[PDB]
Amino acid sequence: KIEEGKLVIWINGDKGYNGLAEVGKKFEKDTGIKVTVEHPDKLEEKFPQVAATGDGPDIIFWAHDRFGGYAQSGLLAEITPAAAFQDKLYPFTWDAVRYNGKLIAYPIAVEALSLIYPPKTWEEIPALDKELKAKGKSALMFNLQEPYFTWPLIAADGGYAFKYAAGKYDIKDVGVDNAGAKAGLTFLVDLIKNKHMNADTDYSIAEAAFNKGETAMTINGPWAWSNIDTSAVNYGVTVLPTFKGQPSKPFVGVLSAGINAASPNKELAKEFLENYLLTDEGLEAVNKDKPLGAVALKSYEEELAKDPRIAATMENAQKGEIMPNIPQMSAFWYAVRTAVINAASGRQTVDEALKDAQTNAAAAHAISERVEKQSALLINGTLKHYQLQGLEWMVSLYNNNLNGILADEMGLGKTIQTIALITYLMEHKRLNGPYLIIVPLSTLSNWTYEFDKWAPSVVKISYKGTPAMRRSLVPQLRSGKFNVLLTTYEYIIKDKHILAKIRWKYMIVDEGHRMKNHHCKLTQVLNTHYVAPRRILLTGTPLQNKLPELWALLNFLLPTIFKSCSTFEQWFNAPFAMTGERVDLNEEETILIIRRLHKVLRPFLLRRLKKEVE
Ligand SMILES: O=C(Nc1ccnc(Cl)c1)Nc1ccnc(C#Cc2cccc(C(=O)O)c2)c1
Repeated sequence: KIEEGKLVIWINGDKGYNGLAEVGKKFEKDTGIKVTVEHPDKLEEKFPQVAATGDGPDIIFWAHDRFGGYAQSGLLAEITPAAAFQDKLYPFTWDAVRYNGKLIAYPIAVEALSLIYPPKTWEEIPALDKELKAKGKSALMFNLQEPYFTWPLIAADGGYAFKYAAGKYDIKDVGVDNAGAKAGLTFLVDLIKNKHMNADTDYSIAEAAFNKGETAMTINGPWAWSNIDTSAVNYGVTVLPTFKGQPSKPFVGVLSAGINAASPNKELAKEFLENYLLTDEGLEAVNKDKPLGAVALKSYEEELAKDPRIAATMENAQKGEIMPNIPQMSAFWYAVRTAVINAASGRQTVDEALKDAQTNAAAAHAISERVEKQSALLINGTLKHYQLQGLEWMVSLYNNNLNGILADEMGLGKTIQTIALITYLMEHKRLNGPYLIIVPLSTLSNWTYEFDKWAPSVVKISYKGTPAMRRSLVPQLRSGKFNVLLTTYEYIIKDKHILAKIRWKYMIVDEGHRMKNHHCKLTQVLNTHYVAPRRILLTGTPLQNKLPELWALLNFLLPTIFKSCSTFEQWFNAPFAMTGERVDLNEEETILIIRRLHKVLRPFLLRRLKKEVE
């Protein structure tokens, strides 16, 4: 479990773990509290597993970005340092450990990419290579294949990953396509076509070139310094050049110390971190085992700044931007990796490659999660290839906080595909919470039966019967002992005073073949009185070319957005109602509205036909 009156700390093997242990020994010496320092293999991967249990370490040491995921799950505690302690650390480092307006960790170290040799501007480098190539060398050689290294000039003029709003990042405000991003990336390909730089240059080539004295400059980080020290090159470290009178913005990696929320030793971790480790002597002890580069502590940074290399990694960091703590970043990197490659290799123009990457980073199904096999709780049958493909798309809906439509033709096992989602959300996620399933009366008994065949594990209630029979089910609900609740549309409408009181995790409505008039009265109640974030619709029809049906589908998928607006006429006339004119849509206007809604809903519907399956 998680032992009281003691401290267990996890830090990576590539860090000053033995140095940190001495700070722990000094803590035990003065207080009596034992401090255990461990470096487990893939600790960033083991931490979310053990912390969800209520086990693992009291303190975790990792970069602030991975801490964003843990903070969302609620695995890390809201740290409570006084104003006076916060004033000791650089204010920007606290922003790296802020999640939903809460300090979730104590910043330790700081890392950013640096210019290693100087050219004050990027613009002055084409000239410099002319000289160096006459002498038999090259002015610059860095890893181009990876977007982490190429990004600082792209971000310089105006480029950005996600726009940082008041407190949070916007995963829809992506700046891979603006004037700035294009200006920077055009300059990069300019240098490639002028033969100053080669597009085939990777990490191994860029490194071996600077070490063998073949190139005058390179862009890397502190991790390289060790391998260049052993190369006897008279290298220096400075700030990255200014593009268009604006500085280059590299990504800032802040080593942080996070407190586990399952730990009974929270005040002990505050005392050890604030008073033993986040001190000049405390950081110095770690820095002696394995250097920390720049540090968040003003006092110890001013002293380390005597070394120009450390004052450099700190100049770059203050001028750059901190790495976003959100999982959407994986889609942004996979976008800009291929964007930069294609542009430079000539396979796409700058304006083309960036257009795609901007579309791909802002895509709804940003977070990817492979589904190889089905859930263990799903037995007495094996899910077909398209049915597994359907489970992967439905988990992607849950992962990216999207509502969706499974419009597969009747008899494609939508029922089994739904059942398979619930089982995977229990096996691989801790989502056992109440599931609402609204089915047609005709197939109610087939749903209760299919659950019995495929997932006997899943304890379900069947909200059906005479008034007295339903009143009998009331206590089992209040317990929350159940996993699923199956019912017809009439009991959602009639027995709202009992069913609306539950905090439904996921909610599923199966309309069968076609939707009916009573499906809208059902959603009118569902929207007003019921609480369910995630929603899924099971239909047999494809996306209709009728505005009333699309209006309905919209109110089912986005219940919040259509509060004040009752009709599609009021909704789509809104940009034209400034004069108080009341005119309905016409044939043409309506065709274009249908067209746009089909484009808008495209990533929320999954349909397969029988002729393309088998
Ligand atoms: O729309 C659907 N299926 C579907 C299937 C294939 N293509 C299309 Cl376009 C649609 N199903 C469907 C299932 C359940 N509840 C609704 C609804 C509604 C609603 C809520 C509030 C106000 C109004 C209103 O009418 O003011 C309507 C729609």
